[PDB]
Amino acid sequence: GVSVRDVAAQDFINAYASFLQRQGKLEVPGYVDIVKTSSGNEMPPQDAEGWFYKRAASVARHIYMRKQVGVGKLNKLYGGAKPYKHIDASGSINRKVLQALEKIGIVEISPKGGRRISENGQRDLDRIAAQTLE
Amino acid sequence: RFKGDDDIPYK
Amino acid sequence: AQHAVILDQEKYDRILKEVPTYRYVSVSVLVDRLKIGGSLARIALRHLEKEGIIKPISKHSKQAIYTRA
Amino acid sequence: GSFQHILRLLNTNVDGNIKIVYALTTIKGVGRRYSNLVCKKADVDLHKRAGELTQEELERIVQIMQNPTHYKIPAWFLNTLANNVESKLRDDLERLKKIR
Amino acid sequence: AVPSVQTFGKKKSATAVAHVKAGKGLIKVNGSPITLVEPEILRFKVYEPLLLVGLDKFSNIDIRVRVTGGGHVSQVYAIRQAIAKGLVAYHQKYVDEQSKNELKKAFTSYDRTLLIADSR
Amino acid sequence: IPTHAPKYEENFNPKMKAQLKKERKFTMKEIRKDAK
Amino acid sequence: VVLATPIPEEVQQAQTEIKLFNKWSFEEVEVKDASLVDYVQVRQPIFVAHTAGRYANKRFRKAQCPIIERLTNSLMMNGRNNGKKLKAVRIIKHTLDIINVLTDQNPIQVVVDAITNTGPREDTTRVRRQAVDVSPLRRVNQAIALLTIGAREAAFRNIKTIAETLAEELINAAKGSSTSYAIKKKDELERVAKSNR
Amino acid sequence: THKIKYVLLNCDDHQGLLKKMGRDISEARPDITHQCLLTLLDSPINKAGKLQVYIQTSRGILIEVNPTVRIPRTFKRFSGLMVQLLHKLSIRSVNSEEKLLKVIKNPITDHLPTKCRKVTLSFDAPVIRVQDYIEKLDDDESI
Amino acid sequence: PYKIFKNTAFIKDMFSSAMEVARFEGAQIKTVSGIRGEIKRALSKPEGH
Amino acid sequence: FDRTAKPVPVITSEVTESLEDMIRRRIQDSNFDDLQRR
Amino acid sequence: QVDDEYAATSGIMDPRIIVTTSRDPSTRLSQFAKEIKLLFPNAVRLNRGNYVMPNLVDACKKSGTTDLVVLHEHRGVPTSLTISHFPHGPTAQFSLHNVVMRHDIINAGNQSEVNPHLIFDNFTTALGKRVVCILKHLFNAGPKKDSERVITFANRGDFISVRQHVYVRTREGVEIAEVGPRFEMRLFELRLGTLENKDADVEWQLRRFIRTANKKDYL
Amino acid sequence: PVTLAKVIKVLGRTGSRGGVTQVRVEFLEDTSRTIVRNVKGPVRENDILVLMESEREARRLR
RNA sequence: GGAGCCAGCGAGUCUAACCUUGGCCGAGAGGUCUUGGUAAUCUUGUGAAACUCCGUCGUGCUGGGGAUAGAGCAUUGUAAUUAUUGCUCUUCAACGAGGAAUUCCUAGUAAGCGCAAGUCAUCAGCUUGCGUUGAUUACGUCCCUGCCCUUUC
Ligand SMILES: [Mg+2]
Ligand SMILES: [Mg+2]
Ligand SMILES: [Mg+2]
Ligand SMILES: [Mg+2]
Repeated sequence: GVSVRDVAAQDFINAYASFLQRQGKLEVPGYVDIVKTSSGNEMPPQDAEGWFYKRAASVARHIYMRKQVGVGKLNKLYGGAKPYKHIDASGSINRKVLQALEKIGIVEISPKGGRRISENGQRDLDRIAAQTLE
Repeated sequence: RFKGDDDIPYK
Repeated sequence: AQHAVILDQEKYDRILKEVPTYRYVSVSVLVDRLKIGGSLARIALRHLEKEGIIKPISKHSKQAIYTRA
Repeated sequence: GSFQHILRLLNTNVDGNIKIVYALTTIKGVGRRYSNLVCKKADVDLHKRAGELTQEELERIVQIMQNPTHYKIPAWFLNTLANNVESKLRDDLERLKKIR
Repeated sequence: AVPSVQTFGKKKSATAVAHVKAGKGLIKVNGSPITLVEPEILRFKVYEPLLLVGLDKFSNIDIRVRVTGGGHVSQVYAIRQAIAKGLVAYHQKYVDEQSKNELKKAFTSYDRTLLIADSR
Repeated sequence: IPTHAPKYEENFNPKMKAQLKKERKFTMKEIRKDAK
Repeated sequence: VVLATPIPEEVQQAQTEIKLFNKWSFEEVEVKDASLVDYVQVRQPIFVAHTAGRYANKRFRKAQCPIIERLTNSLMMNGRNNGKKLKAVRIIKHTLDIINVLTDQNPIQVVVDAITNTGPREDTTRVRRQAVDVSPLRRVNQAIALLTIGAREAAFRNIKTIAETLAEELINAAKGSSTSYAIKKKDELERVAKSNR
Repeated sequence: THKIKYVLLNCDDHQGLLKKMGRDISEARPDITHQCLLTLLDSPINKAGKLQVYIQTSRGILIEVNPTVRIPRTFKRFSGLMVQLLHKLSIRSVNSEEKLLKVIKNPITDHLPTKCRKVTLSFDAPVIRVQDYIEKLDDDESI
Repeated sequence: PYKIFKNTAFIKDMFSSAMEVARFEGAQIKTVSGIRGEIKRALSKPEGH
Repeated sequence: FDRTAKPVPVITSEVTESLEDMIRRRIQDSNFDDLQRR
Repeated sequence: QVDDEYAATSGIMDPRIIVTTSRDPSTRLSQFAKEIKLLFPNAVRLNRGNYVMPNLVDACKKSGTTDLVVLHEHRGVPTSLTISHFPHGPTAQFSLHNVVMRHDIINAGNQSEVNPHLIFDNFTTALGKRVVCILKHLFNAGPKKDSERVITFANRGDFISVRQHVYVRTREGVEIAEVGPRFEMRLFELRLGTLENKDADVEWQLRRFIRTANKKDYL
Repeated sequence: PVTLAKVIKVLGRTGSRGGVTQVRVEFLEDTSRTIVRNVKGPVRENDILVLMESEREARRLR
C-alpha cells in the first residue's frame, strides 16, 4: 500500500521529475529559458534544463495531497519575499504547468473549480512512489 | 615616487 | 589571495596523493592545504567518494565531512 | 590549450578566473541576467570559466551581443528648471521674512 | 465499536489531536508516517516516547495525529505531548493501571512536558 | 617601504540638489511655526 | 521489531539506549576536575539539545541544564543569529562529528574536558585591582563564553565554517595547547591576577 | 579644531579664540607634533619598515599613523590634514587602497604588541645609552 | 479625493506643493455633501497631496 | 482659513512664571488638595 | 465626591501601578516610561514584549494591580497615555503634547520619591472632577506634611499641564526647583471598562469636528 | 598544584564590594583547617572552589 | 536557484462596484470572463516571513551593498504629451564592524521575522494590534552613588 505520502517529498519530486524528463511527453513552453519564475526572484533558475519538470512534479504532488487547487494558491505557495512584502509567484508558469500535467493526464479540470488528480495520475504517482521506496 | 624632501602635490 | 581555479595534471595527482593521509577531509581543508577553489573542492569530493578513496560520515548541503578510506 | 588568464572582449578586459556570466557582467551594458541570457543563447555551459572558452564560443557570444534582435532576445528584455525653482523659493523666503 | 481514545497536546498556538486505537502499530501524523515529520533535526524530538517506552507497546495500536496552529517547533512539541497523552489514556482505559503507572514514571523521569502542558 | 600620499581637502565642508532639499526642510519648518 | 509504520534499525538501537543524535553515549563521559562535578550536567542523556526548558527562573537552575544545550544556546549571538536555535543544533551536531573524526575519543568527553580546562580559576576585581577566587558556576559560564567567542571570531571572515573552527577550538582547549583563544585568555587573566596577588 | 570653517588651533595664529575657550595658549602648539612626525616618519627605520607611530591627543584621542603615509612638509597643509582626520576620523590614500591615518579606541595597551617593553623620555631619569639599551633587550619583544 | 480609509482620506488638487499644505494644516474643510474635515498632514510624495 | 480644533498651547516664559507663582502661592499657606487616609 | 469605583477603596489601600509601553518600544519611550514610574511612588515598569492584552489584564488583575499605564510614541516622541483601572474601569486615554523628558537635562541629578503633595486647579466642570479623581488616586494617601515634593496638574483650556517641583521654605518665601518632566495631556476618551474591552461603554469622547470645538471648553 | 576547598558558610554584613562575596571554606585535604576567601561569582554552600594559595587570608575589598 | 513548508489579531459591496476564489491572456506588472460573501458560512487553511533540505558561489569591495541615473512595458485619473503608482533591463556608488563618549535592558524578557486595520486625539513605509523563532548574564549587596524609614538616641 504505497502512496505519495509514504515517500519523502524531495526524493519523490526528484524521481518523478526524472521520469517526466525521460518520458519526454511533457510539453515545455518556449519561454522557460527567459523567465524568472517570480517578480521577487533576482535571477532565473540555475537548472535551466530541468526546473520546469521539477515544478510540474511539485504541482502534481500538491494536487495529490489536496483534492482541489487553483493557480492562485500555487502562485502564493511558490512565492517569496522580495521592508519585503511577500510578492507572489508568476502565474503564467504555473498555468502552463497545470495545462501540461492535464495533457499528460496526470490532472484534470475540476468541478467546483481548480484541478483534480486523475485516477490515472493517481496510479502513476503511486508507481513512482513504489519505485522510489525500493 | 616621492623621495627626500619633496612635498605632496598642491592642487 | 590566489586559489587554483582549474584542475591541472600536477594538481590532479597531488590531490590523489595527500588526501588519503588526512584524518579530516572537508572543503575548507582542501582550500587551505591544496590552495584549490571551493567549487573544485566540492567537485573533487564528489569524485573522490566515487572511487572510494574517502568515506562519507555526515552529508549536509553547506557542510560535508569525509575521512580517509 | 593554455587557460586564458585574461581575455579581450568588446574592448573590455575580462578575467579568466571568473565564471562566464559574472565575467561578462563587467562589460558596460551587460548585467548578470543579460550575460546569463547571452550565454544560454550562445549554447555555452555556464559552469566553465572565461579562460576555457574556445575562439568560436567567444565569437558566437560577440554576435549574440551585437545582434540581439536577430537572435530573438526579447524586446522587453533588452534596454534651468532647478534655477527657477530656487528663485521661487527665494521669493517665498523673502516674503515670509517680510511677514515676520 | 473499535476501542479508541482521544487526547490533546498544546504548546503556544500549536494544538495536536491524537486518536489512539487498537491496531497493528500504524503511527501517522497529518496523514503521513511519523518518520517524515519536518524539520529533520527535530525528528528525534518527535520520536521521544516511542524510544522511551519501546515500540512493543505500540505493536498492537494505531495512532493518528492531526496538528494545527503555531510554528514547526511548537507543532513538534504538540505532537510529542499528544502521543504521550494518548498512550497513557489508552493504557489506563483498556490496560492494567500498573502498565500506566510505569509509563507515567518513565515519562516524568525523562521530561514532564510530555504529560503536563507547559503554558508560558 | 611603499609611500602613498594622504588625500585631503584644503578646506573641509561638513550637490546643489541636496542644498535645495536642505532649504526646503528649513522652509517647511519655518512656515509650520508661523501657521501654528 | 516489525511495525505497520516502517521504523529504521537505528531507531531500535536508540531504543536500546539514549544517545545524543543517536550517535554519542553519556555513560563513559566524566568530568576530570572534581570541583566542577556538580555544575556540569551530563548524567541525564538527551537525543537532541532543543529542550525549551525553564532555567532562568531560579539562581541555580542553570547548573541542571545539560551542557550541550548550554553550548547550543551560547552559540546563537550577535543579532543576525539570534533566535535561530535549529541552526545552532545543526552546527553542534556537525561539530561533534568533526571532533569524533579528528580524535576517536567520544566528542562529549572532548566538550567536558575543554570546558574543564578553559575555565578561569582565578580572576581580578577592582577595589586598583585585587585577586579573587572564581565560583565554579562562573568558571563554567566564562569557559563556554570564551570557547564560543573564539570559535566565532576565528571564522568571521574565513573560509572555515563555524563547525570546523569550533571543533578546532574545542580540541585545542581539551589538549590544553595555547593555540585555542580561550586558553590564551584564561592564562592572561590568571597571570594578571597573580601580578595583583 | 574649532569652527570660526574648522581650523586646527594654533598658539600664534589664534590667540583670542583659545582665550575664550579658557585653555592656556602655551599648550596650543601642534607644530611640535608636526616636526616630531616629520623627523620620525623620514627616519631610515621607517624606510626599513621597523617603526610604527601612535599619537595620543591631549583630549584623549588616539591616532594611528600608518608608516606608508607622507604627511605634508609645510605646517599649513599639515593643519588641513589634522582637521580632516579629526572630523572624518580617518584619512584615505590618493590611490584609495589603505587608510593611512585612522582614529582608534583607547587604551593604547591593546594595540601594542603582546610582548613589549615600555619606556618614557624623562629629563630627571638616569641618562642611558640608547644603543646599549636596545642591544641588551631581547629580540622577540618590542620597545 | 483619491484614496480613502474610512474617516481618513487622501486628497489631491488643493495645492501644487507641500509648501502650500504647510500653512493649511488644521484648516477647516468640508465636502459638498457637508461632511466636515481637517487638513492633517502633507504627503511627501506626490507634491500637493 | 478657519481652524477646526484648539491649537496646541506653547509654554512661553510668562506661562511658566504664572504657573510657578501659582505653586508658590498654594504652598505658602500649605493649600494642598491631597488624598487623606480614611 | 470620590467616584463609586474608588469610593470603596479611596484612601484605604495604596495604589498598585504597572507602567508599560507598546510593542517594540523605542529607546526614548522606554526612558519616558521610566520617568513615569518615578513620577508615581508605587509604579513598576514592565517590558511589553509579545504580551497580549487579554493576557496582560488577566495577569495584572490576578496580581491585584490597581491601575495600568500604557504609553504610545511616534519616532521616539511620546504621543498618548492611557490609564486603565481594575477590576472594571474606567479607562481614560490622553494625548501628550510638548513632552520634555528629564533626559534632555544635563547634570539633572536624582529625583526624590517621597509621597508627593498634589495640586489640582481650574477643574470646575463635572468631567473635571472625574479627571481629578482619576489622577489623584494614582498616588499614595496621606503625604507627609514636610514632604519636599509637589506634583501639580494645571488645567488651562482642557490642556492639563503637568509639572514636578521640589521646594524649600525660606524665611521670606518659598523657592521651587523644577525636576521634570514637562508635558501637556488632554483627555479624548473615557470608557466604562478596562482597556482590553473594546466594547466597553464610552462615558465621554472628544468631538473634534463639531463647529464649536475650536473654542469649546470641557475641563 | 591548586587546593580544593568546600564552602561551609557564606558570610554577610562583611562590607564586601559589589560583585564579590566573602565566604568560609574548609580544605578537602584537611577538614579541620578552614580559611576565609573572596569569590567573584554566584556561590553557595557545599560547592568546591579552587585555591592557588592556601596561605593568604581574605581582607575586605571596600 | 529550486524544493519542504506552518500562525493569529482583523477587514470586506445598496439604492452599489468592497474582499475577491476559479477559468483564460500577459515575461512581470496587470488585463479579461465568471463565481462566493452584508460574512464562525465566501475571499481564507489568509499554504506570512524568518525557518529547514538539496544545489551554485566562494574570502576577491566578490554572485554582500543597492545610493544615483537612463531607456522601456502598464495602472490611476484627465485632456494634458501632465503627473501618479507598479514591473523589465542597464548603471553600481559610500560602506571591510565604526573615536571621545553615551542610552536601555532580567523570561516567553533582549533580539530576529513577518501578517492585519488605519475604526473622531497622534500616525501613512509611520501608529496600533496580532502571530512565528527565542537567548547570555544576574536574580546577591548596601561597599561607591542616590532616595527613603525608625530612635511617641
Ligand atoms: Mg511601534
Ligand atoms: Mg524587540
Ligand atoms: Mg516590526
Ligand atoms: Mg535585586
